[PDB]
Amino acid sequence: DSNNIKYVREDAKKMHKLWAHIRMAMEGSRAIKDNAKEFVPHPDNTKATTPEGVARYKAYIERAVWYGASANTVDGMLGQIFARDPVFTGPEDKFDMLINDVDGSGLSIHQQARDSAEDALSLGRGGLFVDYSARPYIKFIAAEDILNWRERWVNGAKRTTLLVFREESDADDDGYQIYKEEVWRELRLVDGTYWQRTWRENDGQLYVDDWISPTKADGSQFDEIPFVIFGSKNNDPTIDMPPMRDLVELNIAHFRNSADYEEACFICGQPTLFLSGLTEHWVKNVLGGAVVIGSRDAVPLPVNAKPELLQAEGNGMVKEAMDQKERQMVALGAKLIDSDKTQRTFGEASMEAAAQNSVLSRVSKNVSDAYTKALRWAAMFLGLDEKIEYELNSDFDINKMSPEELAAVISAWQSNAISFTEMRWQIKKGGRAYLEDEDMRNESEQDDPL
Amino acid sequence: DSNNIKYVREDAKKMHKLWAHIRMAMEGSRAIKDNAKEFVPHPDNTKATTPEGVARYKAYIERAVWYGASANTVDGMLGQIFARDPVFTGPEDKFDMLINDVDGSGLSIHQQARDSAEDALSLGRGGLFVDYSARPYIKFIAAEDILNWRERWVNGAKRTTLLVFREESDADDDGYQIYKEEVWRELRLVDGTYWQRTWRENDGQLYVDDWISPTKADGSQFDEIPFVIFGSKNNDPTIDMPPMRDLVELNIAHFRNSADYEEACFICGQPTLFLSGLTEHWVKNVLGGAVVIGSRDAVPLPVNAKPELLQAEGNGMVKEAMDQKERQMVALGAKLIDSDKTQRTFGEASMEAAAQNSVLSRVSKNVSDAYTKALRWAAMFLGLDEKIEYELNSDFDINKMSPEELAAVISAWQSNAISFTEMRWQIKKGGRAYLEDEDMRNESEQDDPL
Amino acid sequence: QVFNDWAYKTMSEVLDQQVELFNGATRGAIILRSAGNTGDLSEAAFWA
Amino acid sequence: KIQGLVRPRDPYSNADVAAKDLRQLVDNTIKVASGTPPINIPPSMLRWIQKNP
Repeated sequence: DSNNIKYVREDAKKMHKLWAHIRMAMEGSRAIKDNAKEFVPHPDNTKATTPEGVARYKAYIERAVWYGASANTVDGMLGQIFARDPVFTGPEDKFDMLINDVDGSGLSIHQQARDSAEDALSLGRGGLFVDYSARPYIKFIAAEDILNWRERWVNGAKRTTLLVFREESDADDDGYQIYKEEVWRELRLVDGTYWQRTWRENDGQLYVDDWISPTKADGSQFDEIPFVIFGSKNNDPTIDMPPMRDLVELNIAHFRNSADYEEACFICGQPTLFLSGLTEHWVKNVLGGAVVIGSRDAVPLPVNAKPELLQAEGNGMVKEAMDQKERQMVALGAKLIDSDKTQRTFGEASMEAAAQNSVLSRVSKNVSDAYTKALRWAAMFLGLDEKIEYELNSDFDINKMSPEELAAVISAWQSNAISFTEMRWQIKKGGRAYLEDEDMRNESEQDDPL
Repeated sequence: DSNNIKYVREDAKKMHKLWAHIRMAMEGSRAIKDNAKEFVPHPDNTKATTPEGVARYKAYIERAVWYGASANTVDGMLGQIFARDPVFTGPEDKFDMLINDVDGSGLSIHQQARDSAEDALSLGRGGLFVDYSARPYIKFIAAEDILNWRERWVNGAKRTTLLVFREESDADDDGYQIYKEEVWRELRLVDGTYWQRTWRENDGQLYVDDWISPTKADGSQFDEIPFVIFGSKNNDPTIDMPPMRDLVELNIAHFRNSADYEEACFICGQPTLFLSGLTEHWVKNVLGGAVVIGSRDAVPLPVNAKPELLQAEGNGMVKEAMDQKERQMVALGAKLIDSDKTQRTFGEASMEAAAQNSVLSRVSKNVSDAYTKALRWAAMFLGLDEKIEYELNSDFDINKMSPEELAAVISAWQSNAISFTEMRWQIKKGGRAYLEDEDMRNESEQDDPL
Repeated sequence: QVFNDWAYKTMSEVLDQQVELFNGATRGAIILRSAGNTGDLSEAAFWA
Repeated sequence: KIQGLVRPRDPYSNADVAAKDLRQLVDNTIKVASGTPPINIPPSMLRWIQKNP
């Protein structure tokens, strides 16, 4: 109550820490080192209280190495899902405005879908908002910017009644605004009618705009809020666990083991003479506090003296732990590294292909469904056809089609089992065509050169 | 920590540090050896205080070896992207003035596209500017030149109302005295109109010109700012993440380990006699402060003497650390080495190609879209056709096309599946033709030469 | 949402007094509506 | 900056000229640490009135 617009749901607040961890793993190594106190425990906190202790801790962290497997994993997932371009079903010239500048920024719909897929793969949450200005726009809401939602059953129907998200912008002014201007959008559903208003702050004040009920091209307002929360699991507001939690914690464990290993390498990695059976009389007499060790110089020692070059040997247990964690990272199925030494047999991998591509297929289907819903709502704004679809590239492991594959596709087209558009989509999918189907049609209807 | 609490976090001031690190990594061993301190912390600050300590630090650094894997990485990455040349769609006899010299300097559009792709690959940000001078010019603006920008949502659309970038030029006075005059361009979008002005600082004072509205050939001013920012992530004004941060970390860590290893090799790599159980009386009697070690002469020793050629033994833990960091660098997916030992079954490389070419395809798409926008804006300036496309190479790991592939593409073109221009593009892409299709037709109207 | 659900062994003695005495169980004599309100009082005025 | 970088010379004479060194200067950026006194925000007071912590 009391109009607490900036409120955040408790479950989302609980998940915010893990979201920050995943985002910081996405950041790189500087974010991890700048926040290393919460990842790598101090070898002894008694020193950490002291200033020489914090200096030692900073030296310990700074020498460490961030392997950064999670970011490469996410890049690989986005490259696999977003190969070629998502196919659009239905009239195009009427929807060209949405395809070209999806939110009026000039950013194409494909790039926004790519960002949505990346955010639904890394931390498994996002949002697509459709607002009417004339032109409708499709927004992308970051997973951290959804603040509140509700699920009240009306006549036993799962409905999203309340929905508050944070909109970020720099106000177009004259003076240099070092501050960020924060805009809160409130979306509500009352008796099957969609209402929205905007909260804006200034000088600590809060402004509330009048309720406005946007209407379709014909009218009739709405019965549902035009907002979808896409995620890895399903397109529901309920929190979906991020797919990258285990890989990120594996990276953290490998990072701390790497810190320990780098400390060992810095300290005991160099050979040391370690003269034994030596008396200071001999040292001050002949050694003179200096040893010349090159092959051009030979140093004498007294009776019962044994020089012992001592340095830590390889294949240690910290190295074994680091390599074990790298192997586990690979095992979890992330497209994280390419191991040139290890070999894989063709054909056998075609059985586990469906297993590895599980998260990829789930995210592709979820993002395609969310974009279909958004485009249907935009059509409702514009009064266009509803039976249109936006399907991501659901066929993974893309590669060039061999001559045999191309001949098979063509022969399938000769029979009345593949549509000409489907043939063109397959040919482009194999990287053998770039011109549009209608363009080549018009170019080839003319008589052959001969 | 609560991200809902206000924070401002977008400006190049955030990213100069890592951008500069990327730049000096791209420069090579000169910059890295030169700016050694931030990469290689001193072995001990207590030693570092003494002048002999700083002499020891230079002896330690000058011996190091910079692997320079990142420069070779971006080289291979750009090579894969810019194999053959990008394909231009639309009229050519009208757009020849833009293809031949994109910025009016004799620099073709393909070379500026290559520079833009290199910038997007290295630090993940670049910009394109189109300004009518008469002839419109597509300029390339570096990541450091883009100074300020703001985003304010207008009528439900995210619009980049303001953008400021530095314009670097060299002053040519009556003499050859090297100066550098800076120009600042403010691109402003007020009430759905495009406006610009120039700030000039001559001898310290900021002269300001008057606002102007570059208007299209037909008129009607504009509705968007002819400036597009591109990066590895997407075509958004927000800062995109450099694609080579973890790789540069790995290279720096390998550099410091190489410094340690080379210092060890210089010191303890030479075998040493380590004469034991020796008395100075015997030395001055027979040895006389000199040893003849060649196989022609022997050296006598007293009782209980054990000569010991001692030197550091190979496969040390620093050696292993360097090897593991090299394998980690190649593991992340960078085309940074070509090891002759590793064998790979053909076909599984095609399985992993989609993930391995993630960032490559992302950069290719982003630069293609940016240049499509730039060419469309130049067409608006010249009042020319709008349906023009310019896409880079989208198929990677390119190689000469096989005779079977040649027969397949020829047979497909004989059917109504591949357009003549598409077949010529494919065959040129395979290293089997060099002349343009139109000249081929002009040679091919007449009968068989026989 | 609970970290651990209650098993057969975890038959903690719930209570010894029947406490389902609200609305329908009590024919609306004791109601248990839900309505948040500020302050330490919530007074209403009606005509005498 | 070297002060006597440019010197007069006499081609006809032949005299020694003192050598010069290269000095460097070190800038500095000090780190200042700020904080916040502990602020009591118990939820009971914010719940007694209809409000949220």
